[PDB]
Amino acid sequence: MTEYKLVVVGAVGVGKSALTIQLIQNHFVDEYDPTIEDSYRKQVVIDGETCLLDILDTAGQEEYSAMRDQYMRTGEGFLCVFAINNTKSFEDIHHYREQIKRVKDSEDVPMVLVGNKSDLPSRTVDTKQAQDLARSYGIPFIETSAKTRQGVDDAFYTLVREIRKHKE
Ligand SMILES: CNCc1cnn(-c2ccccc2)c1
Repeated sequence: MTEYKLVVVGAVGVGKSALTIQLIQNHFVDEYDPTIEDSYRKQVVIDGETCLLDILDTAGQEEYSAMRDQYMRTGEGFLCVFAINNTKSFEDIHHYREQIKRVKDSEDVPMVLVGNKSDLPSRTVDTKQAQDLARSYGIPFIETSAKTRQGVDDAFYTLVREIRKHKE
């Protein structure tokens, strides 16, 4: 069984670990607990194919820039999670995109664009802009909602699907 080494990168205000816990024990945590180092492995059946999902959560602060670069090489799938309530994370995606290519040296790399906090009425990021931007990058965009649990499971499925596509 192949282990999929994925890294959940994001800024402060998106709630990265919130999605992970939903996949593990299906619990939506409201509190913001700053993670330092944790890896969650689980056996997920992707379209009938059981795969080992190794997802590591990162820090929202750019304090460990060197540490970020370290596992930026090992990370196969990059989760571009931004928040529609935080326009800053939207612009940060451009920075991460370039940084990823800077350590991968490839015009094509398994990546996914997902927007979280889509349950908040305070929308600062336009859905069209997010969709159009996704087309500009050429990656699938999944609307994720941690509160109503929408675009969560399907996001993981599409993720692995793209990885398999790029692979073979
Ligand atoms: C960096 N120390 C070894 C190690 C363990 N795990 N991963 C890892 C897991 C998922 C995605 C990317 C990397 C790296």
